[PDB]
Amino acid sequence: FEGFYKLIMRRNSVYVTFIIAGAFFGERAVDYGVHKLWERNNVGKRYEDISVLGQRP
Amino acid sequence: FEGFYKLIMRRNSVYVTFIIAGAFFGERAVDYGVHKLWERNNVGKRYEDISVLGQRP
Amino acid sequence: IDIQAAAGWGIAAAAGAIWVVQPFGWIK
Amino acid sequence: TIDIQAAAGWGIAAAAGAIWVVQPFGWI
Amino acid sequence: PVKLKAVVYALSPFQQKIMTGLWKDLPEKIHHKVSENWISATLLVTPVVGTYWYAQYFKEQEKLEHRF
Amino acid sequence: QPVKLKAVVYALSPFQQKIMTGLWKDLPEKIHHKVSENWISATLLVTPVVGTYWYAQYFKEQEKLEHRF
Amino acid sequence: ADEAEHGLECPNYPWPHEGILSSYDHASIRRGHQVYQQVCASCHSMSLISYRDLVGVAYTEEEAKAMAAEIEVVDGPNDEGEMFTRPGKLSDRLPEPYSNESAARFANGGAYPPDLSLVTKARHNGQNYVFALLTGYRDPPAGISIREGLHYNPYFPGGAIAMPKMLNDEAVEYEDGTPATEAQMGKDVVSFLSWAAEPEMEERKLMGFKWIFLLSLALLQAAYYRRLKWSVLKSRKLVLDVVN
Amino acid sequence: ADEAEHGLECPNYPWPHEGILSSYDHASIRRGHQVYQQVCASCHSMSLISYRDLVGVAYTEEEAKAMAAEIEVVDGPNDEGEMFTRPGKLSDRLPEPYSNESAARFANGGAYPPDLSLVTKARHNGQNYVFALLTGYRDPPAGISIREGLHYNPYFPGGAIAMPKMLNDEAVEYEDGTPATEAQMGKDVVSFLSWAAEPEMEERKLMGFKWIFLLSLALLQAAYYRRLKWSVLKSRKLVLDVVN
Ligand code: HEM
Ligand code: HEM
Repeated sequence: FEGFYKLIMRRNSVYVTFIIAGAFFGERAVDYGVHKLWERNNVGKRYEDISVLGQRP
Repeated sequence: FEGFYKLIMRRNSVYVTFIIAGAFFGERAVDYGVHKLWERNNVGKRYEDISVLGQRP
Repeated sequence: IDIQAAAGWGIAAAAGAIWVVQPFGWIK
Repeated sequence: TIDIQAAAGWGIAAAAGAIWVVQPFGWI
Repeated sequence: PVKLKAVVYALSPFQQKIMTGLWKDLPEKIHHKVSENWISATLLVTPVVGTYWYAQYFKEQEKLEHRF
Repeated sequence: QPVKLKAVVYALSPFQQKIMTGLWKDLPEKIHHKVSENWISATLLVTPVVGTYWYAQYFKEQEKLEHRF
Repeated sequence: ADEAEHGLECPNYPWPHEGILSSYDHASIRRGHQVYQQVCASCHSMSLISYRDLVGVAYTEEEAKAMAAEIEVVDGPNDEGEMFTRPGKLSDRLPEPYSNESAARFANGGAYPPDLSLVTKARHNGQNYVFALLTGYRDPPAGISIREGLHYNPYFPGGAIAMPKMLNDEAVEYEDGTPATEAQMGKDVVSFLSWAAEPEMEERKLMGFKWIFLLSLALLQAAYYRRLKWSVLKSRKLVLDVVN
Repeated sequence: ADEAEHGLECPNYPWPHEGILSSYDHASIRRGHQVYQQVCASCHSMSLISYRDLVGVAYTEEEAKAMAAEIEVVDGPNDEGEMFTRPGKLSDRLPEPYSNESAARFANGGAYPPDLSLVTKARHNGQNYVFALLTGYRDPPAGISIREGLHYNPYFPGGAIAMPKMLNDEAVEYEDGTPATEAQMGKDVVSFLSWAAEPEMEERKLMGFKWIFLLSLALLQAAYYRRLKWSVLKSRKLVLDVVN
């Protein structure tokens, strides 16, 4: 990991920015993955899958 | 006279009781004296000085 | 010096209780 | 001449954190 | 700690009069208070009083001018 | 009061050692050590709770049957 | 220009309750409440005042009980879930003349008669202002015209008030026989309004005189205690070697 | 007596919204709501639910807009000061069948049809109890008599409920053509009642899976950090002079 060390860990300002980006992108990726699992486990149960949606007299 | 007097300046327990008693009697006397002067300065303006007190119709 | 002080401080405590709480009428 | 680079490096971190706490993607 | 060389004589509080010093040398006390602070009192009172009277003078003239 | 001491201590850098492998090492003996030393303590804690709980369910079951016509 | 928008200043009147050792005139409060019942209460509400408040101040318990029982208070629901009316009790508040603010404005030309519970405290120089406003209905100065539905009153800001002159001679019959002149009724109702805004004044004033006197005595002791402790320092003689 | 006092225990049903990654069946929520507004709403209130709450859950915005417009909501007072009536809006709460609690008891033989906004959270085993109660109307056991006006339900504590049986076959007509059997309506209505008690559940469950997973990674890193800082202490060699 010394190649990555020489680029990110050398300065604490860069290391702090790396942590900020990792929290930003990492949380977005986990959020996307959780939503994919949520959709796959609940097929046909969402509000968008109501057959008579928009057809109330 | 001398019996209470010598106990007051010699024992703090007696002196504390003397302070408590003075606060009790001193405040009551002031409260009585203030009310007497209040009554003297407001003759005829009291609730029980109303002439028609007791005959609404 | 121990019994007399205990009696004196108990008397002050009782006087303080009668002074803070006024049980006039409860003395029946 | 490294205090200036320290300021620029920390300025990027402050900018990166600001876009991270407040995420104004719907405003830009 | 500061090294100090001094001799101090003190008298018991119960061997001296406690309150009569309040009204001793009263003319000197008043003269010292007035003579040392008359410039200070002037610098505080004059701008406040002068500004206050000018505003009342301004209001009186403005009020009279709008009358018929 | 500070303590006067005579010892020699040798220590190694944290970056020269494996950090996590020691948790899963001699696992069976940790399970042996935990069970063999603490089995009396676990008995004195679990037995009164289970014994009292079982007795209450036994009491309520016989009582419920006694009130049935 | 701006002389009218503030309105005419009110003079200072020697109210019987003014002074550090002065109480309310309880006979005047009872008369003032009668003025409220027959004149003010038609369009003014007193929602912070209840009939039990008058007991021991202007009426006895039985007098206030009978007075409350003469009104109808909305109560319920009953066991069937329907609202009903019942005679009032001591704990009931003074009745409201209108169902809501909108009903009050519609019945008064769009102006809302304010609640009079705290009116003497809710205006500058409240006791004097209310008396001057009540007895200050007069013809407008030359060059001033008043629109239809309003009345001129210099004490009211702007000079145009939506309330008519309500305090006319003999408008109320007093049970004590005092002549019910405009000034007598005006003085009495302000006295009643003053008590309603500050029902604790007599207790507050009595506490003030006693405790300011006691604290002044403690201040004399506090000065003596400070000077006694500091006397050993203030009378000290310090001998040093320095000269300049 | 002994066992009737607590009632018969409800079973455990496999609800579609049970599970760490399971959502509500939004088609069953819409079906359950139609049951409520056609059967339950005549005697039960849902005072915590608004028409805007159903938007994005079971109805479109215009579907709920039209729904609210069908009801008459008290409003006012107007400029003249009278309470009037207006069509309902999205922000309006669901209508109350009765004007107050006493009116509800009078219409139901002294029993109050409680608010159903949190009923599945206000009972032990809420979802299962409500479904079991609705579909659990049957004959009493031998030797047990019910008073007139009371109906036997073993799941109800005491066995005597003032509720009559209302989930009769074909009591409602579904928009999607689903056969409205008693068990089907009972499952839909609990699904709608479950959502009303916990409308945030879907967001809550998504948050839980996300953050419990993320914190588990932090726990693994926390152990490495602690064991890295302590390794210099735990692997150290200590030479001392004592033996015994
Ligand atoms: C003795 C009887 C009454 C007293 C003492 C009284 C007192 C007051 C007071 C203190 C004000 C407010 C003054 C201010 O805004 O600075 C007021 C306003 C008003 N009162 Fe009365 N009131 C009485 C009777 C009435 C009656 C009988 C009516 C109607 C028939 C009425 C209608 C109004 C209206 C409409 C206002 C609002 C005036 C405006 O906004 O310009 N009042 N009253
Ligand atoms: C599908 C329609 C309905 C559902 C799902 C429903 C739901 C419920 C629930 C959950 C309870 C609580 C039971 C308990 O407290 O243990 C209850 C009680 C009650 N319901 Fe409703 N309700 C419905 C319709 C009705 C109707 C139509 C009436 C009257 C005609 C009614 C009258 C009552 C009464 C009187 C009680 C209280 C009974 C008692 O406490 O003895 N309900 N209901």
